[PDB]
Order: sequence, then structure tokens, then C-alpha cells
Amino acid sequence: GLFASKLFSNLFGNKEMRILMVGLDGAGKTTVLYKLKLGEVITTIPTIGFNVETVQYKNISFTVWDVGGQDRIRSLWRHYYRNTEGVIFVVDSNDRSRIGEAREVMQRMLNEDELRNAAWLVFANKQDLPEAMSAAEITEKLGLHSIRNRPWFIQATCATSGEGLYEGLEWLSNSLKNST
Ligand SMILES: Nc1nc2c(ncn2[C@@H]2O[C@H](COP(=O)(O)OP(=O)(O)O)[C@@H](O)[C@H]2O)c(=O)[nH]1
Repeated sequence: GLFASKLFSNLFGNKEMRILMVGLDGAGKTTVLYKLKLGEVITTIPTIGFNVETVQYKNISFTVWDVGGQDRIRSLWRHYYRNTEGVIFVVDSNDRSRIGEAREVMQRMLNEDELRNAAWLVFANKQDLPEAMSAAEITEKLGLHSIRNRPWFIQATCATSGEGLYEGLEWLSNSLKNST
């Protein structure tokens, strides 16, 4: 809220919020993870050979993990699923060949009745690349237009230069600050 003062904030919301990173592998969770600083460094395994990370920040929780068809599932992802209160989808702007893969994963994920009331956000990571897709083309490409209006928002960014990352969270914070 404050952090070295800087500027008087107004965020007073706290109606349960837990932002997790969902999407295709290599989308840019590694770069974004470091950006979040990583509150409580926790390393656990749901089953067989699945690597999941969990961190806690005061009240807001955060969890990162990849997803895909070839990927399996268990009962650990479900437990945290409902408990989760923040759904943020991040795809690769330079991986068009897999953009559909991200859409499908998002399609099945968004079909969770327990997540029907969760805030959904899309982030494009790799806008610094000269051959990277734009949020507009990405939005239409991933069928972002196919989803009802209000569910999620889309924004292009570059994980390397940090351009778009700050404005993306700041904006997201406002939406989370004003609850209907
Ligand atoms: N050009 C470019 N490369 C990026 C960007 N973000 C991440 N990368 C690189 O793309 C690869 C995948 O990033 P990563 O965050 O590890 O994806 P993850 O496997 O989903 O965590 C790494 O080599 C990153 O350095 C970006 O915005 N632009």
C-alpha cells in the first residue's frame, strides 16, 4: 500500500484475493515470478513429478504453475482452485503456433463454476520482440473476442524491459479496488 511512502494509496479492498499464474508453459511465468519478488518461497509436489510453487503476502496469496493437455491433474490443484481468488492468464506473444493451446487451456479453466466469479486477466509477454503478436491480434487470435465482455481484460507487455508490466498490475489493482 505504502512502501517507502512514495504516494498515498487508496486500496482498502480485502475480500479474499489469491492471484495465480495459469496458462501455457514458457508463457513467461519465470520472468513474472521474479517480478512479484516471491513472498513465501514454498516448494511442494502434488503427485508423481509435478512442480508447484506457493507464496503468501500478508493477506493476498499467490501460486504459479503450468498447464496443458499433455499435462496431468490431481486433487491438489482442485483444492487451491476454489481457494484461489485471482485468475491471471499469461501467454507467449511470440508463440502463435501454441496460442491455440493456451486458448484451450483457458477455455477449460474458465469453465470452472467455482471460478465463474473470479477476476480474469490476460497478459501478453514478449511485446519487445519485433516479430511478436500485438494484444489486438492476440486478443482476436486466442478467441478473447469469443468470451463475453467483462470476464477478462487484455494487455500487451514485455517481461524483459518491464514495459507494460507496471501499468498492467496498477490497472488490475484498480479493478480489484472497486468491488461491485
Ligand atoms: N523476447 C522476449 N523473451 C522473453 C520475454 N519474457 C520472457 N522471455 C524469455 O522467454 C523464455 C521463457 O520465459 P519464462 O518466463 O521462463 O517462461 P515460463 O517457462 O512460462 O516461466 C526465457 O528464455 C525468457 O528469458 C519477453 O517479454 N520477450
